[PDB]
Amino acid sequence: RVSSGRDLNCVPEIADTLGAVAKQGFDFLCMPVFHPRFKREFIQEPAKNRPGPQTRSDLLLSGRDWNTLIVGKLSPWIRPDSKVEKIRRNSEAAMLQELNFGAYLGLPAFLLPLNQEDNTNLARVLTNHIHTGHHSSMFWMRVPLVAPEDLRDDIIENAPTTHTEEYSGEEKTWMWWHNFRTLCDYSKRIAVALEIGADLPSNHVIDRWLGEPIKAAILPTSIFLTNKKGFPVLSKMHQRLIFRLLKLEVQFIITGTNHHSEKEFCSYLQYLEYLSQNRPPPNAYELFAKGYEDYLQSPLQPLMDNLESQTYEVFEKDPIKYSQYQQAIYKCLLDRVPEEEKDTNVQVLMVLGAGRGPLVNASLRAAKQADRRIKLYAVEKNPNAVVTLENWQFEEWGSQVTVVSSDMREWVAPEKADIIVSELLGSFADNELSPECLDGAQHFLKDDGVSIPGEYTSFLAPISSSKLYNEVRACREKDRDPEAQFEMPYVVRLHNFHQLSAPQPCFTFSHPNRDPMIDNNRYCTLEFPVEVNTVLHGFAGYFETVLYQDITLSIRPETHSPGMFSWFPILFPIKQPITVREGQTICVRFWRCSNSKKVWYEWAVTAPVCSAIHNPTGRSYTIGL
Amino acid sequence: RVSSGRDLNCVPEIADTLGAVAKQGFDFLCMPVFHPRFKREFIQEPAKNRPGPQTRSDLLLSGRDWNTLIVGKLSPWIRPDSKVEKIRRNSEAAMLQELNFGAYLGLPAFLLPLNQEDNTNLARVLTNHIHTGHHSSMFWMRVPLVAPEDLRDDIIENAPTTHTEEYSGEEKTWMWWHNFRTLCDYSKRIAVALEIGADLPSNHVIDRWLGEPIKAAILPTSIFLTNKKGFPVLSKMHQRLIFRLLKLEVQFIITGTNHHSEKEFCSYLQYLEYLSQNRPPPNAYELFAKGYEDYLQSPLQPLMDNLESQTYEVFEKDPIKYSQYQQAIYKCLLDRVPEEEKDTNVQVLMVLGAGRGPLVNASLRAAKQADRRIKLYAVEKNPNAVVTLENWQFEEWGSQVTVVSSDMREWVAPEKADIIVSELLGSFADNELSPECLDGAQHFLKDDGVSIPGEYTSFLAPISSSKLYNEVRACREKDRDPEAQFEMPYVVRLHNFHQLSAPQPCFTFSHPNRDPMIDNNRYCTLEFPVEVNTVLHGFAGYFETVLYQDITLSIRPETHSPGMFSWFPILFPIKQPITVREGQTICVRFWRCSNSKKVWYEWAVTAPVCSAIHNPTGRSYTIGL
Amino acid sequence: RVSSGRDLNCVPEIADTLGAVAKQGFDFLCMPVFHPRFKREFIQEPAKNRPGPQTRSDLLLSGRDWNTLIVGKLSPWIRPDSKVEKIRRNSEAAMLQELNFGAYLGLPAFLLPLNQEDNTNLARVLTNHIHTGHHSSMFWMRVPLVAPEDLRDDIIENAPTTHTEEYSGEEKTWMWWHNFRTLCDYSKRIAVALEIGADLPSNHVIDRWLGEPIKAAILPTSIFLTNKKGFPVLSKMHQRLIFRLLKLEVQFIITGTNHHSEKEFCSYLQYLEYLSQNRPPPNAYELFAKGYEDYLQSPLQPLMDNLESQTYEVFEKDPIKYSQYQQAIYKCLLDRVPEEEKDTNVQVLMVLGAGRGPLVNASLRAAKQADRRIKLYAVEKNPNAVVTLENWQFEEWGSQVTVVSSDMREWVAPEKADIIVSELLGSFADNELSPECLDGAQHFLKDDGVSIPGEYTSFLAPISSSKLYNEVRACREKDRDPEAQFEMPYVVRLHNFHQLSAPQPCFTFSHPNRDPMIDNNRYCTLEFPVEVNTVLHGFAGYFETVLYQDITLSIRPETHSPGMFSWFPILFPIKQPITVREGQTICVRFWRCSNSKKVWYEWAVTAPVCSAIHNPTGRSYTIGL
Amino acid sequence: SGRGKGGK
Amino acid sequence: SGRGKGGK
Amino acid sequence: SGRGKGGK
Ligand SMILES: Nc1ncnc2c1ncn2[C@@H]1O/C(=C/[C@@H](N)CC[C@H](N)C(=O)O)[C@@H](O)[C@H]1O
Ligand SMILES: Nc1ncnc2c1ncn2[C@@H]1O/C(=C/[C@@H](N)CC[C@H](N)C(=O)O)[C@@H](O)[C@H]1O
Ligand SMILES: Nc1ncnc2c1ncn2[C@@H]1O/C(=C/[C@@H](N)CC[C@H](N)C(=O)O)[C@@H](O)[C@H]1O
Repeated sequence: RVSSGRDLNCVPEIADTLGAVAKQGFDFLCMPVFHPRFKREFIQEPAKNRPGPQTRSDLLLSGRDWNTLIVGKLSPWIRPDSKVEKIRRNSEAAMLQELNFGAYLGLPAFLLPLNQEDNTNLARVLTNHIHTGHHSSMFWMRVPLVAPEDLRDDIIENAPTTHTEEYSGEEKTWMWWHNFRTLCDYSKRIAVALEIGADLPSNHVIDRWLGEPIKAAILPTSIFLTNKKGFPVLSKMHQRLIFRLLKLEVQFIITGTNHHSEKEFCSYLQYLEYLSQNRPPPNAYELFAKGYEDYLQSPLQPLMDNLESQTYEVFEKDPIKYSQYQQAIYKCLLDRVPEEEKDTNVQVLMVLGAGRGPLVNASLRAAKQADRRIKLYAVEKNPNAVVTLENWQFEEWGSQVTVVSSDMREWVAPEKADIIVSELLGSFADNELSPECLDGAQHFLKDDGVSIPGEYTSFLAPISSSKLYNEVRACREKDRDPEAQFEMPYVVRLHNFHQLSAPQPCFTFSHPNRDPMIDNNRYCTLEFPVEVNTVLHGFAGYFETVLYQDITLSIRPETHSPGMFSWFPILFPIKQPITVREGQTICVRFWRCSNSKKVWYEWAVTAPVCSAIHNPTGRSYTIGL
Repeated sequence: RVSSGRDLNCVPEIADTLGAVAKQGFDFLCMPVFHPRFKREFIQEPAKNRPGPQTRSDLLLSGRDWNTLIVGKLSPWIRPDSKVEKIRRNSEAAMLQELNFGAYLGLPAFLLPLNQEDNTNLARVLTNHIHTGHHSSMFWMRVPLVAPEDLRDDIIENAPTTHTEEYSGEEKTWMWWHNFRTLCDYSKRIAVALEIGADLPSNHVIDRWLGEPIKAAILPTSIFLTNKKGFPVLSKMHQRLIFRLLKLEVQFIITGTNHHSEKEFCSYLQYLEYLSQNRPPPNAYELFAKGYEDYLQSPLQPLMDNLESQTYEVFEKDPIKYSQYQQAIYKCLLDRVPEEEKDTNVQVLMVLGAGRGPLVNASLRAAKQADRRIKLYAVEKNPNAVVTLENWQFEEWGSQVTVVSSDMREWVAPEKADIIVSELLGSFADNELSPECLDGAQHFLKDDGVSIPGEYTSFLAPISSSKLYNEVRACREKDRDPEAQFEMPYVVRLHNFHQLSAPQPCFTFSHPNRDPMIDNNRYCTLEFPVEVNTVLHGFAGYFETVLYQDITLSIRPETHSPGMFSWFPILFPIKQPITVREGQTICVRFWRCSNSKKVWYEWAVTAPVCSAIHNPTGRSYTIGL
Repeated sequence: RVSSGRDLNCVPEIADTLGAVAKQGFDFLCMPVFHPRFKREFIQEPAKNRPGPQTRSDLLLSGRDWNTLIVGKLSPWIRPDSKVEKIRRNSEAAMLQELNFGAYLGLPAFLLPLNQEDNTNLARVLTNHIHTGHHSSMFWMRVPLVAPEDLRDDIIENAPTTHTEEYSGEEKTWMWWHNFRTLCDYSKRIAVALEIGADLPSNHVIDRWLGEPIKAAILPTSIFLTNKKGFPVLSKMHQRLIFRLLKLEVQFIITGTNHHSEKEFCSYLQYLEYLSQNRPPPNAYELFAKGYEDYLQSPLQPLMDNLESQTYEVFEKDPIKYSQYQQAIYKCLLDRVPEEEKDTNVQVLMVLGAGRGPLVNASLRAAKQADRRIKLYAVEKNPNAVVTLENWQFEEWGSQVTVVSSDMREWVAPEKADIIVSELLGSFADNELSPECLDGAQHFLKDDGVSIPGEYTSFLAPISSSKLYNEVRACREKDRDPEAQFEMPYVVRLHNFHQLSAPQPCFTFSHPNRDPMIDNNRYCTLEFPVEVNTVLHGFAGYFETVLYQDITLSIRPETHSPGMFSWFPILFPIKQPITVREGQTICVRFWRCSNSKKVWYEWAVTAPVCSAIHNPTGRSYTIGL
Repeated sequence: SGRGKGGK
Repeated sequence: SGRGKGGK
Repeated sequence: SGRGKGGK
């Protein structure tokens, strides 16, 4: 279950070391490719002409072993940001030499430190190697949660440690990483190897790393506590951080010497396995969404496009959704037909957008449990789904169900309905065009008629995720605007991210709509208080719907319907990341626009800084009518 | 080993039929999605309002079964190219309906016939469905080797069959396919389902299909002969066609009824398995090149780039190449040192571009078997490979070998050489810049010195391959000229192709070069006689090299060194395909160009029609110096 | 000379008004297209059904008059950012109506106000009209230097005016403009109509508008003072602002009623003409650079490319440059040859990169005025210029001059030089590769030899210019990285810009170079103090050179050689604009990089925020060797 | 899943 | 293999 | 002029 590596700075014999490390149960070894003490000269004679091999041969291991079991480490003397010109020049040449050897060997990853504020020249040399040949290898930036200068023992008489809170100051190492990756222009081959110390910083320092591309977590043996039996364990707070890192599926790296001397070495790794086994089992939703974590998808458009058989099959796998619709229809039937009218009053029910028939079946189950009489119409514009419906109608339903192959906006209904039932909702509620569809169907609902759903509301929340920002960035396609990928929403199971403020309501629609000429166009301004230092990358979108009275469905995290997986959140990205300071307000503007052919969203950030208006006139994204 | 399907036009019960077909050993079923006799009306009342389900439900099979076991078939009444306007309109609507149902079901493939010359409207309707939604499904165009009109029995008194040879006329069905795919603009989702008849046409008709995207071969039961035991078998000529199709890894489709009534049905499929098992086993080269068939690769550039450890490891896996170099060095040493000078004469040998040391080892083995004394220098510009060489020098070679980390063009040699040994050859001989490298090294070779290789010659041959043309076409990348992919060579193990004329020599280089100021720039005109009707898509490139006297290496097909897999052929594509008629001449022009920074090739076809000059000034492709 | 318009909000008769305005001497009329009081309803009955024409006919003026003489004005009741939903909706519909009528009429410009902080919805409606049809028209955003709220009379008893300095607060209207144009994503069709008040704000508020696209300056009649004769005049401070605006070639707009009642109306416009006539006449440089103001150009590359005859002709038009070279050679000759050695000592002078011969002529004039003997070699790699040199040598120079058609890095000189003279300098000193060229020529200069120039230094200064940022932005080309235009320098006569900090030295080179193996690669960190609120868009580059001792050339603004126009500054842009607050430090990093084939620059901003490293590995820009 | 299509 | 790199 | 080429 847990992927773990050993970090060594001393490898006297490569084959013997790998064997010992594999026996201990580790999956990989982080090790120096050149002797860490073997300082090399490239410019001055006589040392520049040092003979013999500069390092160990590639012949010592198989190609498979170099490709899968070895993570390279940059030599500790390589200081590209040195104040000394000579060191800076020798370090640039040595860094390029070591990175080129790593690429020669086909190493899956290479470790580089971020151990001071200024790594400008280290970033420049790294960016230059990245734009030179084979683009497969990963660079893991070794950065601590807490800088060595901020965790030093208070033992220097004339230099006391700072006992005052420095909110932004304690977040310093994040700015080391941020500046480095900004310089290297968000290369996807550049990730974080987060190093954990004996004492954890405040939660705000830890949360600063949310949404960051963490590929590895470094655990020094010195951070481990000892139990009554003498075996290495971790503090409750450390365990809480391990659990968070396990959800990100990071590779753990064990560094330092055995400090539990009379208790063997694999014990550190045995403890990580224990924590991994002793974690909460995933729920129905989590087991369903496994594989979709941060996987960007195009939002379905069931109006403009005809959904495929398997899409309808995925919809139907959600037990919660339909049992909620059944409960809403059941209550509505009881409210509309008194017990005394039980055998004479036949309610006309229209399922508008029937798909393969689950809401038709939900309506019939609802009528049986309410002990009421119903007359059903199943309206569906997709002719492929109409095949399934017509086969169901002949084989099972009978005359009680009339299947209609039509767009609900065009259908000349032969009778008026008591109840119209539909499920035309997207992840942002109105994004599949439920308002336009139900507005066109409204004329065949009786004056006292009920629409299920009765109402829906979309919600937005600002988010931070450099991981998702880079994921959207990589969606640049040929023959379109090079920035179009930032002007369109994505359906995504948000995972490695930070929600920056509580979701706030954006747009509301009510059915039936009794505000003449309707006007489904909308304009909303939202002001989000932010209590953290962060970077804004986009807005998470959710929704809630009132099916009937107290019977609802929600994907809003705080009121999420339990076990309901029909909708993942939506993400509205922004083109350029926005720095937000603690105590600032994020002000976002969202518009719902249309013409007679298409509906689209436009959005902009106006505080703390303005962004461009995204998707003007639906230039990058539209929803077909 | 053999992937086979059953073709049926009668499926009374879908579940029962699939079971019977799977029991027989078939992997898939080609079947109608709508009843083949169920003609539908879309325009005129009352028939346009026909009730009930238009077809069978998607619920009859699992999603996995629809995705993997079912190939859809277009209804036989659908005639988009009919002379009758009403049929043409109903057919367009029915074709779109059936293709949309196939996509709804998630079918892996859908069969459409090419059974007449004019399929313009069928192509238009297909192109339109392709540019509408989900782009995964394959379209298999069912086209016969021999048109039904050309294989009809000679039984019509007033309409005799043509007993005269009509060279182009017998190739008619290829033009049906060619026009169709040209209309659909070479979509990669459009492939051939080649139908085989009782009597095979002339070889030229069969060869016309070389280089075509054949995904399936259709075998009617009526083409099978009967053996003494009463079991279905095939004629020797049919078997010869099955073997060719097996190399293309086509899926076989068994159509028609059981004609071997008292011998069961799976017997047809058992025979295909027999032929598949009883085929020639692949040689050392064929087993090595498995997976690389028609796989386009960038030609290696060992001068501009530093090759990776595994690249050198692949080079070293070729036993033939080095044993040839050893034989060439062995003979040279014997010719240069008489037996009487055996113990006094030490020959100075320089391995120029030593990589990880195989030619150094080949030189030492050669000196031992010749019973001669050698002094070796191993020159290598790649510092990563220099690590391997220096570790070999300390551990094994000793003082006899001097490892030099330098470019051979810059090295100030301390002594002159008797023999310079190098392997700087590409798939087109001089494409890795061996002439420029050995020209710069020439000054340190003694006046009577020998260069191994002594000479090399590139060869070109015109080829037809719509498969490869489409493969190059799909290499369009963002931020470059949209046609650059056609102006660069590819290293490719050519497989599904037709060589149109015998390879002819293009460029020759000799070492040492005794034509002052050298001039490695070249211009060659080649005239290729073509005896077939075809389509020109590019030129296959090969080479031959004289290592020493009669010791050679070759990748030219006719003189290919047996078991040598270090080089696959090179392919120079052309932007626009060129129609070539039997008896015409293909005239190609090739240039080898340079400046002090880069070397490149430029090429053009001038007969039967002119092409643009490809890669002018190295705008799409250059070889770094 | 001065282009001026009349602003009216009352036009009873269009033809009569235009005539009166033209008679007064105005070139255009800013006027309402719909009656400014004619509020229209689009949603509610009965007013939405108001009959008759909604405005005046397009037939009232010729197409030429609408295209050239009329600037449209948005109706004052149109409030797209109103707190009232109904006003917001009617305003969006009215704004779209009025903008569409302006485009229907073919108006050259349309005026829209920025009169409050929030214009989010006004920007959204404008962006939407811009992405709808004909893309020619200009939008002039009417924004005041000082907001009406900040210049109101101190006459409200319970609401006193703020008598405290609010540094950023007084710059508020710039942030109104900045946010608006950020929202509209820097459309080039969106410009500023800057409105000037009776009292000017502090210089920092005025300077905030430097580098902004100001197309018009609005002058209310109420800001004009009265002279002893009773005619309208302006304060000295107002005149100082008019002079600055005249250099930007803004169109002046006269708004308000005649306040100089007994002195006619054209008097306001007569005063602007007076100021325009009574301005400092342009110098030799300013007259030369006329037409090149903010015109981006590719920096010349005289090494990689052969300059054209007219390019050399432009070089030769600079009298200052060559008279400086002559003075430097004159002094050098006197320092090297004592008076007593006058007739025996012949100095060997080599002009390295001779072009068409001006430095050869400068050397001969220098030797005549020094009364010393010279032996000249004129070295030139461009064979076209060699034609001019060889014709000069035969006709005029004679045997005293030896013309050499060669690259100075390859030439086998037959004698060593006393002095090497060259002019291989770019706008950033070393950008034409003078260090690499003179390094290769160094071996033929005598041990005590002199190189003219002896030294050169490049300088950088941070700049603000939204005008130039948009100019670089519009340089996106097909078939290249969509952001490459930001990763390359431009030679540009910087005009509409703000220099944010004093130029600081970047890179220095000295000739002859006595630091073995030279290393022309460089890395510089510069920290620029910024005393203003601004936006960083790039770095201006300049240089200084020591020809010999005190004889220098400079384009650094503070030490600019008078009347020397051979070099305009260089501009290094940044991809994303950077907000800088007063008192912050701009930290920039610049690298000079190379391989044996090319030289390039890489640059990054690290404070107040990090930028990406620009041009890594020379991916967008290189200088050929 | 979750109302989305495409991706990889 | 066969003197090539890249592809897929 | 001023050491530049191209533009418009
Ligand atoms: N204007 C329309 N008229 C009829 N059906 C529509 C219309 N717009 C969308 N639909 C269909 O209604 C649909 C609804 C789906 N979002 C839900 C499907 C289904 N009721 C289920 O919950 O499993 C798709 O089947 C669409 O084809
Ligand atoms: N100008 C050059 N100087 C030195 N080595 C070079 C030069 N150009 C290419 N090479 C090297 O020579 C090489 C040759 C290869 N094509 C063959 C490698 C090796 N001899 C083998 O047969 O396994 C690569 O290792 C290159 O790095
Ligand atoms: N390596 C080189 N060898 C010889 N000429 C060169 C070289 N690099 C540049 N040049 C030439 O020297 C030149 C210099 C110009 N920048 C100045 C031209 C001329 N001296 C004038 O001031 O009017 C161009 O004519 C180039 O062709």
